[PDB]
Amino acid sequence: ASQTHHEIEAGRIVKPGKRLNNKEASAFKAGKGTQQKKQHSTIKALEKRIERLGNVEKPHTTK
RNA sequence: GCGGGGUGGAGCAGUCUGGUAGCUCGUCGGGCUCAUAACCCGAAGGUCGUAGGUUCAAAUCCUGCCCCCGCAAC
RNA sequence: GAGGUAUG
RNA sequence: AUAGCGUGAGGAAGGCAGACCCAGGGAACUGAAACAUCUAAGUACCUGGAGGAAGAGAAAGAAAAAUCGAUUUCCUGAGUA
RNA sequence: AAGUAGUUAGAGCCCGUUAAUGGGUGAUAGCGUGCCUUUUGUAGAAUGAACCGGCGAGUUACGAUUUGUUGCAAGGUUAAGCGGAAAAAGCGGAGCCGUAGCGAAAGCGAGUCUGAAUAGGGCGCAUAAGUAACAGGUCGUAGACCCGAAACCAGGUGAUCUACCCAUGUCCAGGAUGAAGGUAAGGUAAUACUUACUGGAGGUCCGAACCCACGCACGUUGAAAAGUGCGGGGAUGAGGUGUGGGUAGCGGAGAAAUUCCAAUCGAACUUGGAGAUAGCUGGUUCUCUCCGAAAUAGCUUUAGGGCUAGCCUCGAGGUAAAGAGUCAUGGAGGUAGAGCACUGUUUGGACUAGGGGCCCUUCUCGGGUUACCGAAUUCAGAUAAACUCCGAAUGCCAUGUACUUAUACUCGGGAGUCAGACUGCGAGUGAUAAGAUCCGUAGUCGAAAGGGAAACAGCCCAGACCACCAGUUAAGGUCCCCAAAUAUAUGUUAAGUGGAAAAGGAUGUGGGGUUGCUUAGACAACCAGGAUGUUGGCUUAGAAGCAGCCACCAUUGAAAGAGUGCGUAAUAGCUCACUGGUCGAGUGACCCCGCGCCGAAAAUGUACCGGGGCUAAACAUAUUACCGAAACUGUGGAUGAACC
RNA sequence: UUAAGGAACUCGGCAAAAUGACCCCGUAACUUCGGGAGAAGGGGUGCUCUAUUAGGGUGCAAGCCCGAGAGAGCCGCAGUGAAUAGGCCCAGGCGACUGUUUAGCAAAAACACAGGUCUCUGCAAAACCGUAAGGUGACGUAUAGGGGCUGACGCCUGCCCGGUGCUGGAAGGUUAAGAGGAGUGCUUAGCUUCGGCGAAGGUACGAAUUGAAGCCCCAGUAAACGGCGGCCGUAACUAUAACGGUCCUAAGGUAGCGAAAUUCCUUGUCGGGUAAGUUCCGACCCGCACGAAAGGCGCAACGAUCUGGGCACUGUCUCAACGAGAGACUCGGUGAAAUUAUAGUACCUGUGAAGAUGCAGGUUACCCGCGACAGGACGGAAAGACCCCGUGGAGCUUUACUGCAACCUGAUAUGGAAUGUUUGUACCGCUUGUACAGGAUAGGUAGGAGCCGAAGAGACGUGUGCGCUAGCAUACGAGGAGGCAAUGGUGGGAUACUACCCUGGCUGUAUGACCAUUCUAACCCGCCACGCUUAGCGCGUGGGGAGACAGUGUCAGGUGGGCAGUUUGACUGGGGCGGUCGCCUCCUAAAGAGUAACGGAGGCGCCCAAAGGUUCCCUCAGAAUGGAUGGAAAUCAUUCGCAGAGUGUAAAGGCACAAGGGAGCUUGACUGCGAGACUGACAAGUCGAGCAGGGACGAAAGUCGGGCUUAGUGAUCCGGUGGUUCCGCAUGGAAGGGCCAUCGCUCAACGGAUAAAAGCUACCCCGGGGAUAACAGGCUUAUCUCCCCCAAGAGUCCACAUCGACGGGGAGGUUUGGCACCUCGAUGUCGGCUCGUCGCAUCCUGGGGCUGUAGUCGGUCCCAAGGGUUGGGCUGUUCGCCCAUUAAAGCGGCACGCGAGCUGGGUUCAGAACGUCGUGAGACAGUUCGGUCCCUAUCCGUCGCGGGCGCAGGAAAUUUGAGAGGAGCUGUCCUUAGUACGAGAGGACCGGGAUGGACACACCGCUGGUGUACCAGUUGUUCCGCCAGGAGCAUCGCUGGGUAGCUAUGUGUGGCAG
Ligand SMILES: [K+]
Ligand SMILES: [K+]
Ligand SMILES: [K+]
Ligand SMILES: [K+]
Ligand SMILES: [K+]
Ligand SMILES: [K+]
Ligand SMILES: [K+]
Ligand SMILES: [Mg+2]
Ligand SMILES: [Mg+2]
Ligand SMILES: [Mg+2]
Ligand SMILES: [Mg+2]
Ligand SMILES: [Mg+2]
Ligand SMILES: [Mg+2]
Ligand SMILES: [Mg+2]
Ligand SMILES: [Mg+2]
Ligand SMILES: [Mg+2]
Ligand SMILES: [Mg+2]
Ligand SMILES: [Mg+2]
Ligand SMILES: [Mg+2]
Ligand SMILES: [Mg+2]
Ligand SMILES: [Mg+2]
Ligand SMILES: [Mg+2]
Ligand SMILES: [Mg+2]
Ligand SMILES: [Mg+2]
Ligand SMILES: [Mg+2]
Ligand SMILES: [Mg+2]
Ligand SMILES: [Mg+2]
Ligand SMILES: [Mg+2]
Ligand SMILES: [Mg+2]
Ligand SMILES: [Mg+2]
Ligand SMILES: [Mg+2]
Ligand SMILES: [Mg+2]
Ligand SMILES: [Mg+2]
Ligand SMILES: [Mg+2]
Ligand SMILES: [Mg+2]
Ligand SMILES: [Mg+2]
Ligand SMILES: [Mg+2]
Ligand SMILES: [Mg+2]
Ligand SMILES: [Mg+2]
Ligand SMILES: [Mg+2]
Ligand SMILES: [Mg+2]
Ligand SMILES: [Mg+2]
Ligand SMILES: [Mg+2]
Ligand SMILES: [Mg+2]
Ligand SMILES: [Mg+2]
Ligand SMILES: [Mg+2]
Ligand SMILES: [Mg+2]
Ligand SMILES: [Mg+2]
Ligand SMILES: [Mg+2]
Ligand SMILES: [Mg+2]
Ligand SMILES: [Mg+2]
Ligand SMILES: [Mg+2]
Ligand SMILES: [Mg+2]
Ligand SMILES: [Mg+2]
Ligand SMILES: [Mg+2]
Ligand SMILES: [Mg+2]
Ligand SMILES: [Mg+2]
Ligand SMILES: [Mg+2]
Ligand SMILES: [Mg+2]
Ligand SMILES: [Mg+2]
Ligand SMILES: [Mg+2]
Ligand SMILES: [Mg+2]
Ligand SMILES: [Mg+2]
Ligand SMILES: [Mg+2]
Ligand SMILES: [Mg+2]
Ligand SMILES: [Mg+2]
Ligand SMILES: [Mg+2]
Ligand SMILES: [Mg+2]
Ligand SMILES: [Mg+2]
Ligand SMILES: [Mg+2]
Ligand SMILES: [Mg+2]
Ligand SMILES: [Mg+2]
Ligand SMILES: [Mg+2]
Ligand SMILES: [Mg+2]
Ligand SMILES: [Mg+2]
Ligand SMILES: [Mg+2]
Ligand SMILES: [Mg+2]
Ligand SMILES: [Mg+2]
Ligand SMILES: [Mg+2]
Ligand SMILES: [Mg+2]
Ligand SMILES: [Mg+2]
Repeated sequence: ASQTHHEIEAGRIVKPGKRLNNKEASAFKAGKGTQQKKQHSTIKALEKRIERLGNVEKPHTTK
């Protein structure tokens, strides 16, 4: 869920607000790209933590 | 576009592990009652969204489509 | 005789 | 009685040559084209002891059908095992 | 009068030399965007340098390998050490290399290992030159080419700044407010309680000194490495300050900000390990001569690094001369194209299993069936990177004795390269865009000067050893800038097209090809008629030549359509078609070719031929001269390889 | 200092102005009853006389100081006359407060605070520093001390203990070192024949059993970490749901508050305030995503806090003017710096590493300077801090990896004496022995035919014990000899009795473990008395206390970000996400081979004991009919049929004289190898006739070293297994190794870094790069804007007045984008201010054509760039909405013009906080508060001023005018004429004239401003010796005026007519 949350954030990082101007928005494209990168890094860190949880197996319900 | 799901009327399982249709509420009928409810007695109602596949056989395994709830996009 | 100890 | 205290006879204390050696303690940078075993390295550095040298040293040894005869240093063995 | 500052031509002026086709200056004319670095590419609006001078970067030891030289040669050589002048011999043969290899080894031995093998094959021998020393090249270990990190570790120095604290001192003008408490009067049964007075509390108020630092301005190569001025907060308290002291970096102090620990703090300063390491950038100093790349493959914790190969150079080899080019001949191959013989996509037609409906019915069983669809089947015709019955050119493999020509291969030493750029051709991605990107192919640049494209890496022509006040030529050009034709002949163009841009529009202009009418009279104008039954016949407020629907004939006449449009309630009127008179020669319709026009507009200043300016100095066709390069030649010099 | 206005400025009332002192009157909501409060709002202040004053202080008195009201007057614009000395009010958020904080960008809503709460701690406290001693704590003692959280006060603080931590438990499971030492190998004295067997001892390795804490487990615990849900339906209907059902939960958010320091949509809606309000106040509640000690809600006082409004005040502004002084300027003296390749350093257009002082072509331009401005020199400074890269670094975090301290725990040594429980082991005794069938309570082996017994048998009676609840044994009373077996049957087995056993159970002994209690002599005492000794250290002596515990050492397990060292991929039309990474097949791939891309399509990580080998045999798909279930299509007959089938599996190639299908026999799915080729960097992969060995099939020829072919896989290193005429560190062995065969890799990031590895950085750093991004430029032009072709149609009709579908073509280079070509040894960003300039695709004015143009007004289109093209509210804002005007309120280019010209609100520097995501460090084109914009102008250029020379003599004046700049705008009213036109409503063209706005120029006579060497008034104090008159300083002291000069807001004129 947090991973979806950071995906939403990352997609928003690079779409400028209505309040902005073209020329003004164009100046922070790169820093917003790096914010986006940081979000993606958070995502990959979450995936690593999920791996570190393990492949816990559902218990066996004998038929 | 990404997730959940689609199984009698409602909500939920059952799927992963192919042969098994289930729990609660409800519905219909007959009793009790002056009558309704509650209670007691029985019964019905699902081909598991859909079209095709695999299999001896599919709710169940594979594929495409169509719908609903969320989240995004817009 | 007094005092007390489900619905219409 | 010992502790302690006092007296006397000796002795030490400290320094250096930013060198050489003996011990105690002991890194990391680096290299491995990361890195942790490993390396760098028992190096640098601290400290203690010294002496003109120190250390080692007179086989509980090295070796092999043949024996050699205390230690040390050099050449080789060898960049071999 | 601009001009990488000179150069080449060159007057005039002035001097007189290492005397030699001399010196200094230079009006003027032509040409001309520094050096270095890194780059596909730099005048570069990329980097570096103020200038001048000095210093400042491949070295030494030891080892490996190879080349050359010398000595001995199946042998060669000594190391330490004795000796001795910090010598030279002599001694020293221990050891090292080579002479025999093969095998994991035992072991066998010109053979050996594998293997059952006597087979074959691997490695060797056959097929015999090494060794010691010197020098050159390179490699390795060492800082190893020079400079350069941020950081790490170890030993110490620092709390005279600053944080916190310890003890001891000291400072806070003046004013204001008026807590608790207390006393007295009133009040009460007694308390409450009220009023006054007293009192002097407070992280209290106001406000200087003191401390701080909120705002603004100025300063900002400052008066000052944090201040100045004007205002501002606290100012008896969690106060300010002095003196002396403590806490020390794997740490301490923190009313806590990553704050402070001597102008240094996400871990001080100094010294040492230490020339850390740096696949990174920068730099790396004299000359000429010969040859001369690459920006690719593959692998890579790899992508701006490296390694091997491909490409360069040097040397030596070997010959059944193997290279390159063309000719001939023989072959693989399935592209372009073409085709439909399969597979897909598809158009039209024939025809239909089947589905939907109207239904007749009816246990909706089966029919009437519907063009409402319709699997398929079949006929003709289209289409294809991942379709092919077919199938080239080229390119490739080879053969040859053909005919030219100059390499190719092998071994060894030494590298550098692994960012590539445009252009043309073929394909992708892309948008059939990009100076985009990615392959293939060839070329140029890179690493290439020169002539032409105005200027211009990458286009066109073409390859600079040197000199020459010689010649012929290429591309491109010949009126002037600007060298050479105001060239020759025939035509086109009228826009400055040339010297920009589309669909599309257009009686532009020229040339062809057709076709109709026509001196028994065309076209064009002018004039006259243009009728009638019926107003065709319905509708409507209208339709009555000319809203719509259908019907679309007849009469006379030279002609007239049951009328081509404007218009009306429809009339009406304007008019058309058609007819005749007048006139007197070409006239109207199409298709193609060429050259032009409109479409067509942008931002400092004409500004889309380099400019002037050209109507030929443009375009097409053909031709003849000339200019024009560092090309080629001529003349003379220097030089490399091969052969003489 | 300023006319008039007065916040229109602006991010914002920044700054400035205004207030200001003493006395008096008077003073609100609210309030924690202290305050608010100097609230606010207003008045008076001078001098003289009454006045040695009423009255006070002092004093023996004389005298000397303080000076209360009042009247009566005097003068000024003004009487704290100067200087010094609060601006106030309303509303709101936050934090209660005073205080502290990032020395040198942040003063705050952050820290602290008192207060609350949890928690721990019995004193040699806990916690901390340190190796330890020793100390703080504390010279204290649970009303004390440490840590965590919250943050005055008021009302309150809800549910959840499933997880995670913390506490406690104590039965079991798992769990070490150590203890134990069953056994196994090797060795060999002998035994054996070779092979081999093998005692003792030594040696290598070692199983059982034992073995703590922790963990698993159970309770509890939330002011501990933390968490606080969905779906369907339901009211007489319109909506919604008080109500019901059901899943999941550990439990599903209580109060209170709420577009919030939190609300995206969102400038939400409504209301208020304003002409106009993205801000503000109050309410609403779809709370994207409040919420109860990460505290909730509220709140007086406080605040250099943030926010909104108002009164006053003002040069903030409309829109600037004057004055003073300091620089600047000239003279004299003295005398740097950053920088610098050399320089004789123009403009346009273009080209060019795509933005030229220096190139080209044109145009301008005499030489040398001075003062001023800053467009450019991609100017200077600072080897970009953004971005990317580097197998670079530091700091931080954690359930990344590996470790370390520290603690907990156990064994063992220091370190011994008893007693006792509970198990264990061995021995003596005594009881124990039931499947079934069978007389019935059969343990086994053997003997066994007789055996026991009056010195006490069977049987009877009683109790006790067992137990299969049948009965067995055991003792006790009487009694006194009799019983049972053999035999038979039952059965695996026989009964009597005898012995040796086994299985348990009990007593007794003897050994040997664990645990507990006690003792005391080791050790310890941060207890006392004494002594050394003037000593709160130490040591000794005597008591007292703990005591085999503690502590220390060695070993071992656990916990362990408290501390440490490190890791945390590459390609990539920037990086990142997504995807991919190795092998096979096609297309691309351009007819040999090869050939790239984040180019288009698919597959693989197997299977088959027949799906192989051979020998023999035959041949498919599909259609046409004929036919019973049976049909579109099962199976059958005939015909057609080069393959339209199948080929284990993707595709390509190939195959019907099989490589496709059956059957038989079999295992060549063999061992050794292999001339030679393919491919190829290497590693490797591929094909291979044939030789030998020994076989299978077939009569034989001959074929067969897997499958029609092409994928089906992974190095070494290290281990394991089997085998071997190999080695075996003195010899014999052995261990250990080699050699051959084989095994163990989603080492799939597949030529594999290590056995073993994730993250934050907004506190950051270094080396590099325009090889690589963000701004700007350049190329392109899908898009964007603009223009047009066609013309169905709309428009009573009528395509083309005005629009114009389906489709089509272009221009431009303002948008979104693509490319990555200059610049990373610095090319500064949005918005605004100053200044503008250019284009035209013209907004207004001007001219005109068409009109579905009556007139007025208008629509559309052509020519035109001369001039003009507003001021405010909200927001940082461009944009946009609104108010009000205008003739009109143009679109765009210039590094979306302009930061060596200014601002610096926003943003993305460090602080802090909200909500949210994260265990966390931390982060968010989510928000909020707060926050350092350096430079002395060399050259060109620009604006002005001079010097030099020339202009064929040297001078003085006046001048033509090439050429060049400037200006160029426009409304309203009257009239024409209420004429034309119109049914009316309405209402012109053209023309004539008057008066204005904005703008420019000039000037100061007027209105005003300024006027620091003019005049006056006046305060305090010093001086001129005193009075008087004057002077100095106090912003020129303040104040009232004001000359010249300068000047606008004032006046004159202008753009007329052409
Ligand atoms: K000695
Ligand atoms: K051989
Ligand atoms: K210092
Ligand atoms: K709300
Ligand atoms: K400038
Ligand atoms: K840059
Ligand atoms: K500028
Ligand atoms: Mg089923
Ligand atoms: Mg009732
Ligand atoms: Mg390393
Ligand atoms: Mg320049
Ligand atoms: Mg420089
Ligand atoms: Mg120099
Ligand atoms: Mg010190
Ligand atoms: Mg105070
Ligand atoms: Mg105060
Ligand atoms: Mg001050
Ligand atoms: Mg104060
Ligand atoms: Mg002081
Ligand atoms: Mg001090
Ligand atoms: Mg911080
Ligand atoms: Mg070192
Ligand atoms: Mg260095
Ligand atoms: Mg050459
Ligand atoms: Mg083709
Ligand atoms: Mg093809
Ligand atoms: Mg390119
Ligand atoms: Mg090419
Ligand atoms: Mg190069
Ligand atoms: Mg050239
Ligand atoms: Mg040229
Ligand atoms: Mg060049
Ligand atoms: Mg040449
Ligand atoms: Mg010639
Ligand atoms: Mg000429
Ligand atoms: Mg030549
Ligand atoms: Mg004023
Ligand atoms: Mg005034
Ligand atoms: Mg305003
Ligand atoms: Mg404004
Ligand atoms: Mg202010
Ligand atoms: Mg505060
Ligand atoms: Mg500060
Ligand atoms: Mg500050
Ligand atoms: Mg507290
Ligand atoms: Mg202690
Ligand atoms: Mg707090
Ligand atoms: Mg526990
Ligand atoms: Mg604001
Ligand atoms: Mg709570
Ligand atoms: Mg304060
Ligand atoms: Mg000056
Ligand atoms: Mg740099
Ligand atoms: Mg760490
Ligand atoms: Mg390291
Ligand atoms: Mg990368
Ligand atoms: Mg090919
Ligand atoms: Mg041995
Ligand atoms: Mg790889
Ligand atoms: Mg922050
Ligand atoms: Mg850097
Ligand atoms: Mg670039
Ligand atoms: Mg760009
Ligand atoms: Mg640029
Ligand atoms: Mg520079
Ligand atoms: Mg610069
Ligand atoms: Mg126009
Ligand atoms: Mg605002
Ligand atoms: Mg505004
Ligand atoms: Mg700009
Ligand atoms: Mg700006
Ligand atoms: Mg500049
Ligand atoms: Mg700001
Ligand atoms: Mg932010
Ligand atoms: Mg801000
Ligand atoms: Mg200046
Ligand atoms: Mg100057
Ligand atoms: Mg005047
Ligand atoms: Mg005076
Ligand atoms: Mg006087
Ligand atoms: Mg004075």
